[PDB]
Amino acid sequence: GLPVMTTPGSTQFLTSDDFQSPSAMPQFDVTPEMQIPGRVNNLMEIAEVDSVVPVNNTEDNVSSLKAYQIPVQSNSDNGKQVFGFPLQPGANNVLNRTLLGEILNYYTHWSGSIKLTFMFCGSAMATGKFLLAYSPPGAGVPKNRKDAMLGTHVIWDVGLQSSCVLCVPWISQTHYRYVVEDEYTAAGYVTCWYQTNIVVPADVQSSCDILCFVSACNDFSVRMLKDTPFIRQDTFY
Amino acid sequence: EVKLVESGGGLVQPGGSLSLSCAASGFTFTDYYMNWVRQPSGKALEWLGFLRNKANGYTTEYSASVKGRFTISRDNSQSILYLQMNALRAEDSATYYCARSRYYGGTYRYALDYWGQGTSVTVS
Amino acid sequence: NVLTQSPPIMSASPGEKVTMTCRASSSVSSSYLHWYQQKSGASPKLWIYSTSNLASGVPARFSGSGSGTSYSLTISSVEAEDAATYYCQQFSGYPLTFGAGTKLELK
Amino acid sequence: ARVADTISSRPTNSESIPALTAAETGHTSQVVPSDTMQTRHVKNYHSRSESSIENFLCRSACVYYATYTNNSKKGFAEWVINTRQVAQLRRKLELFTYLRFDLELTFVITSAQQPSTASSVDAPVQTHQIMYVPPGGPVPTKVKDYAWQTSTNPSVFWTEGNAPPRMSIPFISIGNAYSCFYDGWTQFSRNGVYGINTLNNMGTLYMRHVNEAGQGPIKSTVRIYFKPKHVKAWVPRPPRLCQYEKQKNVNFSPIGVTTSRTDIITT
Amino acid sequence: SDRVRSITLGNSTITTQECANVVVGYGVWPEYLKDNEATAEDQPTQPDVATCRFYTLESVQWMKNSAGWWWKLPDALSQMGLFGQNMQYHYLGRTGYTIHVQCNASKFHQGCLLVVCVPEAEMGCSNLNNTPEFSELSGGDSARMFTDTQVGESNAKKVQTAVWNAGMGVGVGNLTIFPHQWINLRTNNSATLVMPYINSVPMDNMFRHNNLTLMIIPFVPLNYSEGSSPYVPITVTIAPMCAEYNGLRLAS
Amino acid sequence: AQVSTQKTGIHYTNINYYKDAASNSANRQDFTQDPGKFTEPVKDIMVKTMPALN
Repeated sequence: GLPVMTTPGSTQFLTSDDFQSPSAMPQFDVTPEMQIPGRVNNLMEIAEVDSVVPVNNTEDNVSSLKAYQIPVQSNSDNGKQVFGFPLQPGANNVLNRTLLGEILNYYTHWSGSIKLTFMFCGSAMATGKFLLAYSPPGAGVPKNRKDAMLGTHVIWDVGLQSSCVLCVPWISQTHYRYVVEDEYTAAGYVTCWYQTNIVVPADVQSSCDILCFVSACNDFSVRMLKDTPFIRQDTFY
Repeated sequence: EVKLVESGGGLVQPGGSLSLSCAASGFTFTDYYMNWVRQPSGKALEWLGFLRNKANGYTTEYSASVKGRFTISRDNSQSILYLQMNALRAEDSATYYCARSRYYGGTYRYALDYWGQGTSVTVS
Repeated sequence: NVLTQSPPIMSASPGEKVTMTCRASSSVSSSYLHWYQQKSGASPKLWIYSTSNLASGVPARFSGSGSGTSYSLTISSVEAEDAATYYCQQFSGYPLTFGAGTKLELK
Repeated sequence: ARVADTISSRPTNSESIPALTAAETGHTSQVVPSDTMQTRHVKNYHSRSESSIENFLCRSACVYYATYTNNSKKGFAEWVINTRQVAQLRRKLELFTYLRFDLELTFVITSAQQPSTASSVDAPVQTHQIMYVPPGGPVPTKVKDYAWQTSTNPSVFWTEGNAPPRMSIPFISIGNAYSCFYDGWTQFSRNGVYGINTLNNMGTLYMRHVNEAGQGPIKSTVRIYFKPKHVKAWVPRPPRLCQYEKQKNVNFSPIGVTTSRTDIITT
Repeated sequence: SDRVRSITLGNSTITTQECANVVVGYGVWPEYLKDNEATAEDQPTQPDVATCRFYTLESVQWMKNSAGWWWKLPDALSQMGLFGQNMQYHYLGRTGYTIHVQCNASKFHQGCLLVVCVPEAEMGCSNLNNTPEFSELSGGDSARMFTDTQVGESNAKKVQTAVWNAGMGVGVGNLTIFPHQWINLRTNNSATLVMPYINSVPMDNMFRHNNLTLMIIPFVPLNYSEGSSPYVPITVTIAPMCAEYNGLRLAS
Repeated sequence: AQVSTQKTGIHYTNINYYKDAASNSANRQDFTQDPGKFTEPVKDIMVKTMPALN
């Protein structure tokens, strides 16, 4: 005969609650656990591995393996542009479908720095230097080597060590950024330029290619889980 | 230069069999996709099927209306292409071409660049 | 999937601006659309591939464009050699289909 | 669980190269942004609480819904239990290969009056029965037969107007984990059935009205909601790109990798 | 130096003068079955020298525009020596593998491979309602090839082998989450992987269930100037590790 | 009657009532990180400030 009083919120079904509930199978004996290798304890163990970025879409290579290769030739002038894309890892179509971008499209806010690994998959005698810039927003996209060298950059030489890591730092006014497209919290642009040319000996193929990976550093974090827009359904299966 | 000639056509009774041959010269035969396209008298074109190169395993890909009755194959020794016809009907009377294809970027678009002179096959 | 070309028979005086269309039923990619040319009683020939790229041996007057389900081929000036039939080809799934055909008449 | 704070740095000129590595070894670099530039000593207070496994999966989501008519023959619904008939839960579970969880099954039962013909239709409150049949037991085949007497099968009753019913089910499997993928046949002669559907046997679920045929037909609809608890996960997996087509397998149609832009330099 | 390994197993030895490090599984070395996870009721058979050796599969040719290969590991060795004889006479069995893919070229060629080892790779059929047969999924010690064009739906039972979806529906670029190495012909010549036993049951049958799949995908295609040797092969060498069997019966 | 810490930028009380273990609420407070089995799955450990291919 204890007097109670039901508050508002009674007899509702909230889809994200945490309550106890009576079991349907009393005194069930479950199957004992086993040490299966490779246990995921957190979703941010996944988004710290590399994934090849399709930087070369151009409407003809998207249905091929050509989309991952960036073309590099031997020019006749200097200061040309290799590629360039804005750094929105949840809305831009370049970083949209990698393993990093496919976890950010489940969340809403994100924060942290992003690595960018390149690998010169060319010949064994070809040599050259590249500039890998990064420009925070406020201006436009840089147009020359003289404008892009002002931001954050790193000059990469190809040798025995093939790979190189440009680490885009976290420069922002807010503590987080939106995954979806926004003018207010834009993150900047990533460009890459010829420092010198690509010299080759005789009887070597001229055009060498470049792969480009992406991952997150050890201070990446997400927030505000939502549903994903990359799936569609009309009836049952 | 690219040169494709073909022969083997003629009048064949309904229900019969027929073997067409397309000969290729001037290019390496094991690196290019080879198609078979037919065309009726003054009507639109119709694609029948192609045959892949050595880098993909020489598989064939027929159309929907000609599977089970037609067969594309090539010979291993020299540059010569085959087309085995079985169970002919009245509406199989057309002009038969033999087209080549190639990679334009690093990818494979589905165009047919170099064409054969056209052999005639009629039934009655 | 089916292509519809329109109009089928077109006349052309020398010097005029001329265009023909090729409308698909379902959406195709822009990299899998091609344009062919067949004269009177001869083998066909590749003219435009991947809807904007000129092939080998074609003059620079021909220029195609379009995206999605509507495409077009535009010639700057009509001559006496380019009076023939033009087909368009698509590929979204097997099989590869061709259009009805657009017959170009000199005037 | 906080994240790592950025220590300060100074300008260097030495033989140590943190940037130049080799990624052929299948080893991603552990480079911190305090190695390639000059940074300040900042303290991070952010946390990775929402990116854990249990906060990622323990959310309710619909899996199936079926209708059944009161005043009819063959008016009662059934459903074999499997999580491959929706597109937003199936994509989330296919991020991992092996899983192990409990459930909190929750039903939301609605109702709608059908176009009857008689006048002065007054209905009392309806009662619904959801019966769970373990794999192998006898199945009922008519709305009124005596197999609905649930001599051992667990089943809940529910009247309309109250809170939705809810029950919890422990980890009911033979092996040590729910295998989300199974590359192999089911018979030793390697014929016929291929793929995941040889492991799917978790029982069915029968629904029916309890009241009789009074004066006007009523067509109900029950939706079922899953909720995994105490989740463990093993062997992560790349996410699905192309659309699903079937329930029993992974058949698909080929599609491009991403959508396309106009050039390699256009931002 | 960090460029020479020497793997010895049983009565075979693999040496390399130019190779990368050794990627070992998900951080665990292959070991025997303990008594906490055992479920069989009887003594297991551990041959441990007649099986744990380096078997060499069939060579494949890297052409100028190739697509890829895959092997479906645990029955690629079905006809290989005494490993293929204990697989027939026994009912159960667990193994761990040591994959070693090798491919050498001069200093004037160029190219790049990706050597992954995926567990539980379900493949998709060409027709939507059907499922691929046994002969089209795995060959006896011979590679099945990918295709740079897509397979038509009109085929009844054939594996969909478009390379940019890798046959499983996922993006091909996201395959690096599995254990993997790159054979870059600029710096590398071989790739090594050590895979533990990854399954949900502590012992499984070997003839109905293929729990591993080794894929080789050429990202940057092989290119050379005219004059160099055009025939570059690829050879795979598998070696089981800590194999034991159970449940003796007749031959099948 | 357990007393826990109630995640914020204070305590609460949680008592189990049922006889099973599949009737408890969700845990939601197990934070363990070990990315070394996915980022560094190599046998010979490589130091950051050294060249990788010695």
